[PDB]
Amino acid sequence: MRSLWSGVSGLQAHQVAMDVEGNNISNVNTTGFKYSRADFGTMFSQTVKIATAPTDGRGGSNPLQIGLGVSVSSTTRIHSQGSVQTTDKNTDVAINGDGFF
Amino acid sequence: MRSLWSGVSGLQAHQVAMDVEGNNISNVNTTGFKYSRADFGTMFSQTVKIATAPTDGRGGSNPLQIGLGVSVSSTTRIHSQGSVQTTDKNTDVAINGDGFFMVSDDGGLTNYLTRSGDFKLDAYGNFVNNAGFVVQGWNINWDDQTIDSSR
Amino acid sequence: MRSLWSGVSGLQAHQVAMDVEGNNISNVNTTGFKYSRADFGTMFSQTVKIA
Amino acid sequence: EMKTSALEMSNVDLSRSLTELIIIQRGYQANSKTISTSDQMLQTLIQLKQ
Amino acid sequence: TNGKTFAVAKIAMASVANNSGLEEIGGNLFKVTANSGNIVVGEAGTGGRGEMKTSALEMSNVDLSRSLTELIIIQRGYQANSKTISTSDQMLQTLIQLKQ
Amino acid sequence: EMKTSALEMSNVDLSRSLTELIIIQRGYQANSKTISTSDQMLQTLIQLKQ
Repeated sequence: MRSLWSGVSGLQAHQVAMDVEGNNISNVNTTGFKYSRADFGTMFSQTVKIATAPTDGRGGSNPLQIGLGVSVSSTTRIHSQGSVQTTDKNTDVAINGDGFF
Repeated sequence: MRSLWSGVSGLQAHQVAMDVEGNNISNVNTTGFKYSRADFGTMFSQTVKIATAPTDGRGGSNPLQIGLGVSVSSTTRIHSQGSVQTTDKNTDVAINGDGFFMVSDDGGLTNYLTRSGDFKLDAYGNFVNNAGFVVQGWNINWDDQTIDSSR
Repeated sequence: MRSLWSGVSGLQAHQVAMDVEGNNISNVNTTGFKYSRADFGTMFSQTVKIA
Repeated sequence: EMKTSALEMSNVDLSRSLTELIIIQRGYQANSKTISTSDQMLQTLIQLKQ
Repeated sequence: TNGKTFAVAKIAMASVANNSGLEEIGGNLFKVTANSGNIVVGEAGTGGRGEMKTSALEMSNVDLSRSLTELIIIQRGYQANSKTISTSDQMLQTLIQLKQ
Repeated sequence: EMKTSALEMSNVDLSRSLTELIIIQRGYQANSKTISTSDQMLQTLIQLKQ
């Protein structure tokens, strides 16, 4: 039951990554394009028990949390400079550093 | 009757192991993740009779306990180093050994530790990871043109 | 049951060898590199009876 | 500065993209296994009563 | 924009006496707890703590074969205990039907 | 001794590497069979009772 939810979670997460990747490949060659990428982060974990300090002749003990699912934190655009090609039309400048039209 | 209880016991135990495993597989690819694993230990056994030393021409005898059920003792996280990949964003370091990044939602009263590093600037000057928190560290003093690590 | 454990054992072993090999091929051309190799040895055997 | 009479192409590298098409696919496949085994355990549960 | 290129900040890191003792939260966050330790703040590479590696990102340590095989193990053990409970039920219905 | 103005490349031979990529793979495949038959015998066991 629990593993089913975490499992469908990862599934839609990878779906979301696939969409962004599909876009990036889909528009190669379009001028001025800057590709993006998906990012993942873990969902909050249930903690069945608490960690404990050593006491009456015993040692300490690790916290006993499960940990359930994965989800998309954010996309990020990336702005590295692209390759240039010359054209024959005089009126088609391309900036060579930073800043926008 | 008895075997029914021990049997349902093992059943939920394996359920608990399945959940953790399901999480581990569920978040492959997430940066900085460290997988965990479930651990099992036997439940206390009823002892119907006691072991006995040899006496009047007899030998000794083994204790006659039954033994009932199984349960989860603990999970353990595991911290082996992960594989690295390069990116094109300059501001996304990954530590290469041990130790964690600090972050806090406040002035630093409540630090949180991470091994992920998707750091990035905002429109404002603060140097932020994904979703909110501002990474801890320290700023330069222009009067001296010097960083002051000690504080 | 038993064969399952031995079988998964060999499986992760070959995995470990694959990783090292993957590194060696991965950094051809890097200067001063010296390649490594994995080595295997048998696990302790149960002895049901004595000679 | 402007660079006249020339046009600026997309920054997409392609190898990086294709390899990710592999990664995404395999992870997808794996989670797809998780859900399946999780279903089979359920049908064993419901059939347990018969 | 001037010729100069001053360093403008510096990143601290930290280490605990016991990794994996410390508790998890949602996000990629961890948290200090008992049976873990104190934060022990220090610099990037001197306390016995490792250096930054710039412009690169660190992927999860999950091996996958190890995971899938466990998906098999868990399943089969589950199946077996599922048999135990069933036979245990049938013996009960034989008991109750014994009286008729 | 030093050898000036020259740079020393990796000692990796490549044929030796590729052949091992084959070996590892086939052994992996075989053990993968062992586990599978070992599973099927288990499902025959559990289905034996029905």
